[PDB]
Amino acid sequence: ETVPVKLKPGMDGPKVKQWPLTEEKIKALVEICTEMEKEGKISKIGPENPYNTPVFAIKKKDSTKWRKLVDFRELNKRTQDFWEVQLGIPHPAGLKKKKSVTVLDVGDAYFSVPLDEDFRKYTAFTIPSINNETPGIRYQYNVLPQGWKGSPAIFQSSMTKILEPFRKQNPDIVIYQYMDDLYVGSDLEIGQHRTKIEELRQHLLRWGLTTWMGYELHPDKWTVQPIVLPEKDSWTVNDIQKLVGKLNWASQIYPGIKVRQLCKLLRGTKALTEVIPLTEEAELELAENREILKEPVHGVYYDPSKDLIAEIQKQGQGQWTYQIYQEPFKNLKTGKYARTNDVKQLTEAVQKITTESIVIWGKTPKFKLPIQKETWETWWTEYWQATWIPEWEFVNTPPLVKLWYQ
Amino acid sequence: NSPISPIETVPVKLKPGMDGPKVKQWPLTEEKIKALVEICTEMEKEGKISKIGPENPYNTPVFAIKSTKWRKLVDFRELNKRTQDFWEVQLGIPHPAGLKKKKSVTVLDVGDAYFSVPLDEDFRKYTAFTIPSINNETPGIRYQYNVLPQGWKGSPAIFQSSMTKILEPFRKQNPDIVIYQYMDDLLVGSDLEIGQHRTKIEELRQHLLRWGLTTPDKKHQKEPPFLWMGYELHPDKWTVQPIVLPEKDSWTVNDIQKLVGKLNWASQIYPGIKVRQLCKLLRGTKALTEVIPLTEEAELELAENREILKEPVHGVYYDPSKDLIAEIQKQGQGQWTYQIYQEPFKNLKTGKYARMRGAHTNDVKQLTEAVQKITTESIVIWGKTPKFKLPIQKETWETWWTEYWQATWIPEWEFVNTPPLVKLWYQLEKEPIVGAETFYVDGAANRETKLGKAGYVTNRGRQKVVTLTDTTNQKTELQAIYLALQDSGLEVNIVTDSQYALGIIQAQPDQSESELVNQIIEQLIKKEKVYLAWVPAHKGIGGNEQVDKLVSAGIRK
Ligand SMILES: N#Cc1cc(Cl)cc(Oc2c(Br)ccc(CNC(=O)c3[nH]c(N)nc3Cl)c2F)c1
Ligand SMILES: [Mg+2]
Ligand SMILES: [Mg+2]
Ligand SMILES: [Mg+2]
Repeated sequence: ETVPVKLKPGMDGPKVKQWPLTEEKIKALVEICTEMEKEGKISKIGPENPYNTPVFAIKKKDSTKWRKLVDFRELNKRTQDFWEVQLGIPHPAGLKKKKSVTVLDVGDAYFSVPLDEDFRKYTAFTIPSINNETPGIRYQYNVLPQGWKGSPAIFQSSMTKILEPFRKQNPDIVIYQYMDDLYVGSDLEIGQHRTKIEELRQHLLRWGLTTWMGYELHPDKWTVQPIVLPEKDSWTVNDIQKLVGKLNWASQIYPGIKVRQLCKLLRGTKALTEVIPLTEEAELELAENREILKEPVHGVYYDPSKDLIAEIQKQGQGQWTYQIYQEPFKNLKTGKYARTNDVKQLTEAVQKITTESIVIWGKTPKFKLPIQKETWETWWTEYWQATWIPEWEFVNTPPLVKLWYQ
Repeated sequence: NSPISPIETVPVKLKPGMDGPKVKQWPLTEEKIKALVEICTEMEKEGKISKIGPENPYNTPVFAIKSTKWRKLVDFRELNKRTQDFWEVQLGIPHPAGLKKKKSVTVLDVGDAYFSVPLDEDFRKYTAFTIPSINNETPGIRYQYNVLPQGWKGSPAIFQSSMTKILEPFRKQNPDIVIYQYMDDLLVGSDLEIGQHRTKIEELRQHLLRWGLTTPDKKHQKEPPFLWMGYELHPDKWTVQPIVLPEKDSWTVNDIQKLVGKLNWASQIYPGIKVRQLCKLLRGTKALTEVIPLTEEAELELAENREILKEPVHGVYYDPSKDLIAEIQKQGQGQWTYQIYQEPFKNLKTGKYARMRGAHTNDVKQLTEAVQKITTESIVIWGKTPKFKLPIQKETWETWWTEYWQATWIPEWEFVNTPPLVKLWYQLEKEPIVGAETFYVDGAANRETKLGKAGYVTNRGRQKVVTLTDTTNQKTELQAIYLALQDSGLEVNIVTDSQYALGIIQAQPDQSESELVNQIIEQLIKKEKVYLAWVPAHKGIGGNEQVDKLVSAGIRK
């Protein structure tokens, strides 16, 4: 039987426009879909279906074969009650504590489970043609599709049967499903960990399922990117002014940060290049501040009922800083990504940050991206390798928010 | 007596919860009733409509207007509000610059498109209408549609869709032939010798005829050039249909809008067309018949456009075995022009870009946006991005992108020395300037009165304060910086607590909507060295606390 699916009350299905595709990707999509149609996974639809979700073609990480990526962001928002509330997959706190976590793509599992007839219409998508020559080619899904958060929700019961022997024989390995992927964490030595991952691949294989980051993730390695303060044999007015500014903003996050003593040095209307010797009082104020910034922030906790936000700053020289929070200045996590153009590097950072978020909270953040919307939308697929897509919006923060995180 | 297609029907629904229409029929004149009786009789013989009775409770009003020829008009407004949404037919229109040249091309327009496609049987009941009795005395004569009606919300989509399915087997049969579908027209191109092409057109017509779709025979088909959507399509070139720029001593807003529209349309193949000055005349409250005297600039721009247009220009068709090359030139304040060719200098098309993104900007940012606009347009028209030639040095672009806080990426491009070149007109120092005066600046505006003060104190003991009326906090912070710039020598350090002012100036603007920002830019260019730094307000920071007290007097606390 199929599991019936409902929409958010008074929500209609998605009507999202297809962003334009290059010829190469159109041709790739036509080949993929022709084959999926023959296998019965999708069917052509008539004009009495008014819905649309965008599609793209990408390359997975090492591979050179094209893969279809459906952008089900809107459909996912409109079916949140189904996949979050009705059939929620609980997220294990223990995953992030494991020495190694391996990410395995299990998206093929879904194509063997039929999709509820009355829901199929909301999965419509279009392969466009060049120059609006021919009308685009229109299809819907007959089977649980990849990228819809409803799919692992429904396949949950089957995934449990598949994984039962392995979990029973390996009680300290943590396996978490998020969208089309499995996250498998152990504290084993890496040889044994990889050995166990190959065992797991064999289980999945009996159920008809073949198979910016290294091979594995190591989330016990991840650790705070502190706000750091400069250290100098001498200090100018300009230098102190800079430090007062940087501490002023750090005080909104960290309590106890003090600037009175440093500000007492700057009294008068001084030349910016004038050297100012630090008094003992100012020295210890800076020492206390420096100590505060090493330790974490009291009072900041994840709230499962709120969305995660991610801000990213371009720092130059292929370096990018980021912060994840839910209320502003209540940073849950800060990091840095390093080391090929800005858009490529930015898509790498976004995927790395999303993956960490999945591991830590079982949720993707909404990104605030420092880039022209049009540039992003043109280029992001050229470098995207994940099978999910986070929410994003576009910002321009010209401030010294950059200067403050590194 | 035209065919109705034996194609399968598309199933159609009312929007959830809604029932069909029940709009009362208003009494009609005898003349109109008689016209309608004979139109309907004839349509019934052809199978287009069928008679029903008062068992069907639905109704849509009917009308007739006249010439000797009478026409039936059905007002489907109410049915349309109650009918499901469909997929939209055209998500855009083909651009000629995108077409690949064919030896032979034929246009086939389908005769009575809609009336030859059958309507879903379960839906027909909702299309019921009533020819009333003379003086509404007895019951009317009631009919329903069997085919796609004119003016009903689903007809366009269900027709294109039907035509798509019907063409499919012919396409597999004839993969070398191109067939574009636009509204009622089939546009058919081949590289066959002209006899074998005329034959294939005949096969297509017969295939279409076998599906109940009639088309014109060879004697009745349009010959080239083809006039189509404001374009001329010839065998080896294309252009826009001729542009008559009317002469006139007097210009109404209506005339100017119509002119601007024509020039905008001409700009896709006539390079260098400008409309900026003509558009400046349209901003403001303006009735369509109000005469607007052309300013000197608008006359100059018009004369320049007339020159570009006096000799006809045509574009070439696309050759997919070759790169696209796009060139961009700066034309003036905020105006950019571009050409795309494959072989220099035989343009496939041209265009213009002139968009203010944000209140303050520079030529490097504008060129990037222009590149981004051309890139998207190329993906739509040709399925690939072009290689660019740009009037900016590689070193200028490098400096800008590596220092700027936003991610930016122009695809493959080369520098071309076609002045004016794009550059940055000043830069800010990364370090404080030894031997230069340090100005601490601030501004304060009163929210109630709108009065404000702007001023500075300097490390050399100078101070000034100017008073301003009907201002805002933002304005006073920029006025303060402007002051420090006028009163300083060629090197100066400036300290502000305005993140707003800093952010604007750090992006190295060369143009702005603000008169005041332009005056700052003007000053910044004349300096040799400027260092600009920010400090937080109200922390008792040396020089800042004192300019603060100065400008706050009589304004705030
Ligand atoms: N009316 C019309 C019309 C509109 C469009 Cl957008 C296309 C169209 O058909 C064409 C097709 Br199909 C393919 C290429 C071109 C460009 N023109 C030619 O190749 C061409 N060849 C010849 N012998 N005449 C013409 Cl015109 C085509 F023009 C015809
Ligand atoms: Mg201030
Ligand atoms: Mg102020
Ligand atoms: Mg102040």
